[PDB]
Amino acid sequence: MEYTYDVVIIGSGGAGFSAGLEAIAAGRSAVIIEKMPIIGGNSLISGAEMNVAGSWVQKNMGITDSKELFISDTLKGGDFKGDPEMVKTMVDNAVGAAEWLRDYVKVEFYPDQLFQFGGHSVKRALIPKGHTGAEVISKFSIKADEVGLPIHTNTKAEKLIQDQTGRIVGVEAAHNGKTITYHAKRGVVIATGGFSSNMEMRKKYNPELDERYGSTGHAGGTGDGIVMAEKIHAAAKNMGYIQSYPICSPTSGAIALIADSRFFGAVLINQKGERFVEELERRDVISHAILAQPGRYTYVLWNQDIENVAHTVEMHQGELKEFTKDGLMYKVDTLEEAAKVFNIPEDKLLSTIKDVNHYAATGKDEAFNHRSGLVDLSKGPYWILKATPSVHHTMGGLVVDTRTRVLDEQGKVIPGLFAAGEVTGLTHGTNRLGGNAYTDIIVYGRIAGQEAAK
Amino acid sequence: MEYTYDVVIIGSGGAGFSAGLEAIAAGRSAVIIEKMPIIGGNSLISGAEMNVAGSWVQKNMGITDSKELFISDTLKGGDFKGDPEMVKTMVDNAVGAAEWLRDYVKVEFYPDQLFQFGGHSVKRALIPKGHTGAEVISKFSIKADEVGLPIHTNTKAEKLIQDQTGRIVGVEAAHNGKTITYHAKRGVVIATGGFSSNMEMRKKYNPELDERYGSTGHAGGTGDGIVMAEKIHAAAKNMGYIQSYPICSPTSGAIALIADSRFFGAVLINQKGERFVEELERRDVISHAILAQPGRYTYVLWNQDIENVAHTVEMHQGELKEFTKDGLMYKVDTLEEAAKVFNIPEDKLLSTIKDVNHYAATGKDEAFNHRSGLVDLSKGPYWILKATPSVHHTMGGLVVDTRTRVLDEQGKVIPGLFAAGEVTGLTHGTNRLGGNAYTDIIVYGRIAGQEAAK
Amino acid sequence: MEYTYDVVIIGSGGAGFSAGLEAIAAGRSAVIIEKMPIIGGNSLISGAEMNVAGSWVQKNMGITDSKELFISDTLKGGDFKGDPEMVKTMVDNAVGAAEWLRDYVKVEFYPDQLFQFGGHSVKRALIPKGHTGAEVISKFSIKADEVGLPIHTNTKAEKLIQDQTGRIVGVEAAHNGKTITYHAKRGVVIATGGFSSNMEMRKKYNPELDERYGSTGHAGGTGDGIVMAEKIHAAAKNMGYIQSYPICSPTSGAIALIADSRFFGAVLINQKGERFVEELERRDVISHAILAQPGRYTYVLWNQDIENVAHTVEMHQGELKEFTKDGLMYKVDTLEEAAKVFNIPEDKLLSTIKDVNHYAATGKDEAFNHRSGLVDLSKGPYWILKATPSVHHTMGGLVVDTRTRVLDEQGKVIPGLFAAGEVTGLTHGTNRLGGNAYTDIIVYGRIAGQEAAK
Amino acid sequence: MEYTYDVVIIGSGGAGFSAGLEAIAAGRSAVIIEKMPIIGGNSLISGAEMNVAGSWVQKNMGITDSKELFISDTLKGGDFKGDPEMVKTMVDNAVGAAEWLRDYVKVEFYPDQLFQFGGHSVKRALIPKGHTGAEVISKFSIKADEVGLPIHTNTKAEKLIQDQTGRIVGVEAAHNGKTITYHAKRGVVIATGGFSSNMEMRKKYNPELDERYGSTGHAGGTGDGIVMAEKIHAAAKNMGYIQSYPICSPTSGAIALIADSRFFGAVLINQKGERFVEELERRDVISHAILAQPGRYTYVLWNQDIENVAHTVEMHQGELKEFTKDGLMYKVDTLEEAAKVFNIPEDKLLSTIKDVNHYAATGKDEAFNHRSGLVDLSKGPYWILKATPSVHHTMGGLVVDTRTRVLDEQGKVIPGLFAAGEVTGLTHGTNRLGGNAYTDIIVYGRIAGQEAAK
Ligand SMILES: Cc1cc2nc3c(=O)[nH]c(=O)nc-3n(C[C@H](O)[C@H](O)[C@H](O)COP(=O)(O)OP(=O)(O)OC[C@H]3O[C@@H](n4cnc5c(N)ncnc54)[C@H](O)[C@@H]3O)c2cc1C
Ligand SMILES: Cc1cc2nc3c(=O)[nH]c(=O)nc-3n(C[C@H](O)[C@H](O)[C@H](O)COP(=O)(O)OP(=O)(O)OC[C@H]3O[C@@H](n4cnc5c(N)ncnc54)[C@H](O)[C@@H]3O)c2cc1C
Ligand SMILES: Cc1cc2nc3c(=O)[nH]c(=O)nc-3n(C[C@H](O)[C@H](O)[C@H](O)COP(=O)(O)OP(=O)(O)OC[C@H]3O[C@@H](n4cnc5c(N)ncnc54)[C@H](O)[C@@H]3O)c2cc1C
Ligand SMILES: Cc1cc2nc3c(=O)[nH]c(=O)nc-3n(C[C@H](O)[C@H](O)[C@H](O)COP(=O)(O)OP(=O)(O)OC[C@H]3O[C@@H](n4cnc5c(N)ncnc54)[C@H](O)[C@@H]3O)c2cc1C
Ligand SMILES: [Cl-]
Ligand SMILES: [Cl-]
Ligand SMILES: [Cl-]
Ligand SMILES: [Cl-]
Ligand SMILES: [Cl-]
Ligand SMILES: [Cl-]
Ligand SMILES: [Cl-]
Ligand SMILES: [Cl-]
Ligand SMILES: [Cl-]
Ligand SMILES: [Cl-]
Ligand SMILES: [Cl-]
Ligand SMILES: [Cl-]
Ligand code: NA
Ligand code: NA
Ligand code: NA
Ligand code: NA
Repeated sequence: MEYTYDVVIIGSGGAGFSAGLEAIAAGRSAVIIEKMPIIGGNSLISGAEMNVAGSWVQKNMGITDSKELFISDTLKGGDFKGDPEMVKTMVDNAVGAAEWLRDYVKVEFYPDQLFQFGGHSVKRALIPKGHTGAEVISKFSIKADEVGLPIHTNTKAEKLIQDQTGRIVGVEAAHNGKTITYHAKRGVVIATGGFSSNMEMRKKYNPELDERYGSTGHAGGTGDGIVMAEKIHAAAKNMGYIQSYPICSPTSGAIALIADSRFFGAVLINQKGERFVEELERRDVISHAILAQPGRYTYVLWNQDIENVAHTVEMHQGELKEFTKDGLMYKVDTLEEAAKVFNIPEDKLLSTIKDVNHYAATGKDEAFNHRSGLVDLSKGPYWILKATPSVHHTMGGLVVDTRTRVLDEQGKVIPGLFAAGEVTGLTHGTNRLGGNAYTDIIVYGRIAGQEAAK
Repeated sequence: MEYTYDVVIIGSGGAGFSAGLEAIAAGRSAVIIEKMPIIGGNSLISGAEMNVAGSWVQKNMGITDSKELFISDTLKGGDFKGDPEMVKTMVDNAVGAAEWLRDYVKVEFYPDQLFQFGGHSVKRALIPKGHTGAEVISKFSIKADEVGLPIHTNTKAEKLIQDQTGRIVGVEAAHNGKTITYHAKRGVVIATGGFSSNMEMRKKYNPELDERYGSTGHAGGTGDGIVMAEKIHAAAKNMGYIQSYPICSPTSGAIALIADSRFFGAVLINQKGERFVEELERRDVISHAILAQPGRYTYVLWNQDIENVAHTVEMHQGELKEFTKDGLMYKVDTLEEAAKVFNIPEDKLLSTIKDVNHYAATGKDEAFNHRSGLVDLSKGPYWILKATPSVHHTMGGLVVDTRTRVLDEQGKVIPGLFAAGEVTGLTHGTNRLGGNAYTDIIVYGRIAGQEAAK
Repeated sequence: MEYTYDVVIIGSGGAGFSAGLEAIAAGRSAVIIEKMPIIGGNSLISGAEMNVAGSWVQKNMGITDSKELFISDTLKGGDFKGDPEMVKTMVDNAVGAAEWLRDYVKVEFYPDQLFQFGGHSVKRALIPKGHTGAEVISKFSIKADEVGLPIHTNTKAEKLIQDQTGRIVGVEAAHNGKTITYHAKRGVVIATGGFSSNMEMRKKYNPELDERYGSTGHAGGTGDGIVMAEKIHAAAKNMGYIQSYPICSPTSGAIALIADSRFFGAVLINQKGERFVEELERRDVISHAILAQPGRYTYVLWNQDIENVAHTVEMHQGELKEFTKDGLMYKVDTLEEAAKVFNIPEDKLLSTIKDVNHYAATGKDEAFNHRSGLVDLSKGPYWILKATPSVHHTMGGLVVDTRTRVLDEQGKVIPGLFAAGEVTGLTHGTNRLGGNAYTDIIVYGRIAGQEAAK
Repeated sequence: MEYTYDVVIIGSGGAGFSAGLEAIAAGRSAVIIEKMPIIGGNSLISGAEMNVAGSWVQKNMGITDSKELFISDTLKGGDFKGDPEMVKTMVDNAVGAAEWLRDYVKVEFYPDQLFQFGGHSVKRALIPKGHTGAEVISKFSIKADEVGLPIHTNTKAEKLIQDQTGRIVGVEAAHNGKTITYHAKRGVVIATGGFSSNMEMRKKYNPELDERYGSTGHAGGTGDGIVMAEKIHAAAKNMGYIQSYPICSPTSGAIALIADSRFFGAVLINQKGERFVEELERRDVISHAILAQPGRYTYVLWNQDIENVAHTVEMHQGELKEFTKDGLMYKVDTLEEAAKVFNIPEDKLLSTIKDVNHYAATGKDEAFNHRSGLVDLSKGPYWILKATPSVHHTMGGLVVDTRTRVLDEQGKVIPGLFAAGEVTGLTHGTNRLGGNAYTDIIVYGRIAGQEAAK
């Protein structure tokens, strides 16, 4: 079997859909091939909250942002290990990318709602209607059907076709036991995401990312795009830069949204009954601290007073039922009960909370310098939850320029090969700021399809 | 009609009940005479939250307070216009007074709950069961009945009886049109409270305390004790030092508890549609600012987001129904609606909230330096409330020493005359810190009855 | 003897010179009569630092101020007891007043230097060349000589001349034992300053302003203008609102500039060897706290480390020589020496500094919440200084409107009578912010002369 | 040539001298072999400031520290990548190590002086007399001569002698072209320091540590100990964790102490005339930001106002003369001059400083959130300096247990082989806190000699 298009995009996430739509919009034949039976990848189960400095939503609310502030926030976030030109091009194209989603893809964002992720000087993350990436992916596939962009599911790319001159001329994929050849007259776009769900690749670049980390993403995020491109001598950088989330379900690895009480006074307790880290540190700092505790897990503990402010138990009854059923979460009346259900030394826990109560009563956390201020925990009932970290984002990946052209190890452009999204590795640095991944995949996805189409 | 006791106490508030119980406990005949048909005065409708440094409740929760911190908090609160010896004696006797209420009067405080009023470095205010002064007054009258302390209601003291030597030998009161003579063999205790409900006396020492201020207290607080004592040449000081609460009902003058959203993001708006004061300033600073606005009133405005955190609308449905019925509070869907219901200039209000939204999105209130941080007000619905200040506490009053003995204008002790509670004027200074009035009346009430009984 | 002018100005300070120059500029005869043998009054010995929002100096440095911020800073500073219309007119005319001094009077301000007084959200106080009011007064008298504005020194106004209709028609003054009559065809301007140097008038409106307060001003500031105007039934308000400076020479009453180490780590110690107030509180709060300590004085203590940062000893050798000669300041090698020279209990002082050293080593002042952070005092040598407060500014005075017209007790305009400067009492409220007095006297001085000339 | 001792220590730094003295103190023959012609290594040119929680100096000053705070400060500093047992053993033995230096080695620390490095909650770093490591090394060699500990300079260890059973039985060294055999009957101690001066080894574990980084250390710090131990199959970990200092001389690589004005208001400017990083960020964050600027260097700029507070120009005249002579530092009168001497775009620099002046005048750095507050730079003269980062500390190295026993790659103890100091790699993590390296080398140096001697 043999297909021939101008642009062959691998991956039906946000990056691939943007590349595919821009290629078709330029008057070229394109196709998206998707390995999974469903479209969307991690972009589907994502919050799809998009950081934009100068958005129409900010103007509606009276918020004045700045592109240079957005740029410096992102660079300082990755400890200046990110590429300044890649960050600048992302920030400079964020407004146009968000307006493109609103006007071309018909994505509906909330007009009077934004979120401020950690490390952002100004609240700037747009929120899609429904607080889900499905709003974006549904509008993408609807738009793709209107413009005639075919999406081939259950089609796994396995080999890049390189001709005598070194130009990438197509993709060899597997569909229904059979070898499909995808001839790409103009370019191939690699939009395959990261490898957070590839434990053996994780260990290769960081032996500590073994079973003590879960994955917050889908099963398909296995880094196929990096292995494919490297076999034709593409460069990969920063493969060890990995973003984690510290409070995840030990069973599934998913982010434990019921433990968002951490932002309202919840404390992290280890098996000894002690606090060990500021609950509002960087996500990677908290995960590393959790892995230094006995057993490599932590407890999350709060009371009704905090729930009356956070409402995380009320807003996430599914997690409440699952965690309690699996024996990883209890609701108890007293701190003594909270200790015994998890065999925490009672006297050491009572003394720990007493210190928290004192820190709350004087405004200073003498133990870990809580930057918001601890909250009294004298009254119950209490919720106590057991959590472990999970790998969230692989900042490393393929080496590209600001035109998404893939470079080899000497830094030379590989003709016909483009990459955008989490599969690239030059934008974020050592820490991926919240809401920045979606700005990255839409901005560079659009560029990839525009560059591939010429 | 003629009565003869050892100690005659005027006033059945917290100060009088403490004096009466201590006098009877010393083996002397005593009586409390009360002008109103009910007992309790302002102590009854009070929150009865009592500031104590070193209380058993603090120890239960692990909080470590300090008496010197409590002393310096109180002195700095009244801008060091209070008497240092009066503050020291109050703080040094706070633990014994609170334990006396718990052990002798059988007052029930919460074991795991405290409140931190403004200006207190450590959370230290005890809370009675039920969050009401009725818990204290009910236990007082029960204890008074057990120990044989008669309380004569509908008996208004009108003249102090002074003998040839200048000693105060009794009280002349009015009961049922008739003149009752109360012979006091050992002492008279003046425990009549303040004059927050005496508008003409308020204007005498501050012409600005006219109809633009309400009263948060009961009708009986009219300063009878100061006029009585001054006619036998007792000294009064600081009569102009008055404590106000800025957000009160324009109809009743009571504290508007539904407007506690001020501590969660609610903004104060004047008739022009502008903010004019930091919403977390001192209570006297906010009241003075409110009286500088057009009409001498202010608006309080918040939204569902704040109610989801403050719950003040849910916890005070009575105020919601009354304020809305009286046309002083509206729930609306949009800010445009919030402007029109009170004829606030719409464009100026929309621009004001836009600035608040920007201040919330950047953490800095460039207009009034909100010390907690403003909260976004882009989404509705909204509550908007009209409020005016009310006189809350008259810090001035009779001149006493730390033994509650009343002094004349040369500072000499008037024999047989004692005073305790809000009727005295040397403890608090220019600003009465929250929870400090109850520590004052119990500590010095007990001293008055002990000194009067000898 | 008899003189006849259009406008007769009483007082050769900043307010009078502005009124006199504006009257002459309008084509009218004017005269300034001065009681002292020298011109300038308190405006001469002043720092002459002038608060201006939107000044050319701010623009030179890149600082963006706001008039509404300036207005709200001033109003919140006087606890909203100031007149909002008087503050608004002062702030709105501050730029024009400062430009008038620079362009008409030829006052030289520094182009790249400003000062930020307490309570100002933005650094906005202009600084005259030489850091002295003599720069302003010298340029005033030079300009007055050029425009023909006669100044009569040794001429004390003692009575306002009021005609049959109630119009103020002139001034009766005393010069060389003889009664001079000053006929004022258009108006009289009262520009006599405050009464900080009138102890008996101070006690009249505040019995606490006796010998325990000095005066930072000149001997002529005795409130003659208020007594004069009140005898023709002018209104005076807020006479008890007084501004103090806490750290002054006990001998002279002048501000102790060598004790500006307070802004760099110096601590205030009482006779018991203890701290008693946050060293960075409001000036009135510190003065009141000083008067609550044993003896009604305080000690100021710092070391070479602070001098290496503050340089106050180096920059004020005159005060160093005078205070040391008078036995009110010592330089010692050890804290033990610092205790014995003033008979401070040594053990209590050593423990106090140990607490300061701990507070400095942890960043939190647990005793008084030092808002800048204490500085270690382990090493010497040390300077220790004895200081007492002094009355600095009398915010009260004559009642005027925003056109400087004097009002009677019913609030009615007294024809021909105007007042400007510290002699008026409606601008500042309960606390006069630094740099605001000079904006007040120039803005309203100019208005007085313009209104008097018509 | 052949020598036989019980313990053979390689390296005459702080770690080796501690091991050697403890071995001799246990009654065993020992020797220190030193590759350089001088003793001391990096410990000699070090500040020798030693972090100790609970030191006698803290007690002298009244400072109360905590070992658990010290532990959590160190762990959070290295982002919890350090070994918790290695940090705990260091902190728990810090007091005994410092007292050992004071009492046994006779090191003189200041009794009333400490320093607080970044990331330490309490000021805790002891300071040796003279502010130099030479105070420690001089006392070490004096003590070594008294106890008979021979030190062989110009003797470079090149091969570890391993016997048939795998036990490390001695050292083969080179002295004067000849092969010296050092038989170690009990143990060998590797105390060779780090590899900050080994550029090719630096690039091996981090290709970015090339010529754009200097070295702040001596020429001998070339990682010989790691290569030696790895050839007998010892494990090395974290070799990429490197500590940098951002402001160093481009010529020598030494830390530019004259640029300590950064802690007083100095700003970092790139070639474009812009700020690019908060001047008070982490040292690694600033270095990475400097390498992202045009040319991979930065400028440091301050004025006389800051020098009047920092005194860094006055205290470091040698650097002033050298940097100016080499054309890497200028003193100029105006900002225009400061731009032209380094060909910085003048208009962009003037606008940058104007923003700083505004940020200083309002207290908020809107561009990079300066945590101390910027300082006005309107007036000159100015100093402007060109600086580049240098590698300061190699946190990685040999794998040991808390008894300094070297482990192989399966984690098994290699008999007779011990290591202590910067040559080990498990203590500090990703960021070496200031003053922590000296606590590490003394505590584990002592342990090494005690363990080697048995
Ligand atoms: C739970 C969660 C919440 C998140 N929330 C946010 C948020 O609020 N804001 C934000 O900015 N970021 C968020 N992120 C991260 C962000 O959404 C992702 O980094 C981003 O969606 C990556 O998009 P992508 O198109 O590059 O990859 P993907 O969306 O993962 O697309 C890759 C696709 O390619 C397919 N594919 C892979 N290999 C092959 C192959 N060999 N052949 C064919 N197809 C292949 C995959 O199956 C997948 O469908 C979140 C992530 C998670 C897991
Ligand atoms: C709504 C409200 C809430 C408060 N909450 C708190 C709080 O949480 N914490 C706190 O510390 N303080 C609080 N206060 C203040 C504090 O409760 C009062 O200052 C205190 O109760 C005064 O007690 P008292 O015994 O001195 O006076 P009162 O309790 O007022 O007693 C005086 C009594 O004497 C009677 N009397 C007066 N004149 C005569 C006369 N001529 N003859 C006979 N009887 C006479 C009066 O009728 C009255 O019954 C609150 C006050 C109010 C109004
Ligand atoms: C040491 C010091 C420093 C200060 N620094 C500052 C500062 O930096 N910034 C700031 O804004 N403010 C400052 N002030 C305050 C401010 O300078 C004064 O409030 C202001 O100068 C008052 O000016 P005026 O013209 O109203 O009064 P004055 O300048 O005092 O003028 C009044 C004049 O009228 C004369 N007079 C009085 N009665 C009579 C009479 N009956 N007949 C004739 N003449 C009479 C007086 O002798 C005097 O010459 C300072 C004050 C002092 C004492
Ligand atoms: C300028 C500077 C200032 C510092 N200031 C501080 C501070 O204030 N506080 C702090 O805690 N830390 C500070 N440090 C860091 C700290 O001093 C060092 O990490 C520490 O001194 C390392 O000691 P060491 O004994 O392990 O290594 P070193 O002191 O370097 O000793 C190693 C010795 O072994 C020798 N050697 C190496 N290889 C061989 C071989 N093959 N054969 C024989 N001999 C060999 C070397 O020549 C050297 O003499 C500073 C470092 C520098 C560069
Ligand atoms: Cl085909
Ligand atoms: Cl398009
Ligand atoms: Cl890499
Ligand atoms: Cl009887
Ligand atoms: Cl009793
Ligand atoms: Cl009074
Ligand atoms: Cl004439
Ligand atoms: Cl003019
Ligand atoms: Cl008045
Ligand atoms: Cl031998
Ligand atoms: Cl020893
Ligand atoms: Cl490693
Ligand atoms: Na990536
Ligand atoms: Na009172
Ligand atoms: Na005045
Ligand atoms: Na190391």
